[PDB]
Amino acid sequence: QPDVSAVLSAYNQQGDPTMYEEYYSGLKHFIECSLDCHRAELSQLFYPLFVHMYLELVYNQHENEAKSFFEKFHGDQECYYQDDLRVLSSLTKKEHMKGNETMLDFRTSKFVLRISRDSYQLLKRHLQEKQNNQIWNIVQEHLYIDIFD
Ligand SMILES: [Ca+2]
Repeated sequence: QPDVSAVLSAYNQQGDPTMYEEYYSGLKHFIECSLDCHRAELSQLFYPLFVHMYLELVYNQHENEAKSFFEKFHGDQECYYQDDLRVLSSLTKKEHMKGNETMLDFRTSKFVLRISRDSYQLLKRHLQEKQNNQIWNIVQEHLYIDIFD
């Protein structure tokens, strides 16, 4: 397991923080409008992407944006993540993350994700529609994700 500082290194490369809600809303609509088979697989992305993006906003001192992002998307996460989310919501400032062992519980790389190539194809295409979609960067650099036939 990585140390705290290694975990926090994951939240360095921020995107345009004013667009995070747009990116996540875009993904949500894309996933919800997919065929059942693709939607079932891709729905796995929701929680880890939400946690990473929120912490990215907080870590880069976009406190307003983080609060707003959390308020908009925490509600539709799986019911069994809502206890983890209450704890996540107490982390509102960069100060709260630094030197904090609880960050181990939210490390993006602990969420194992497996999807079909078909689903990946389609996801990749959606995420390349908008220029420098930050979710595409998180998928490339931080998600523990494998694709299969
Ligand atoms: Ca839980």
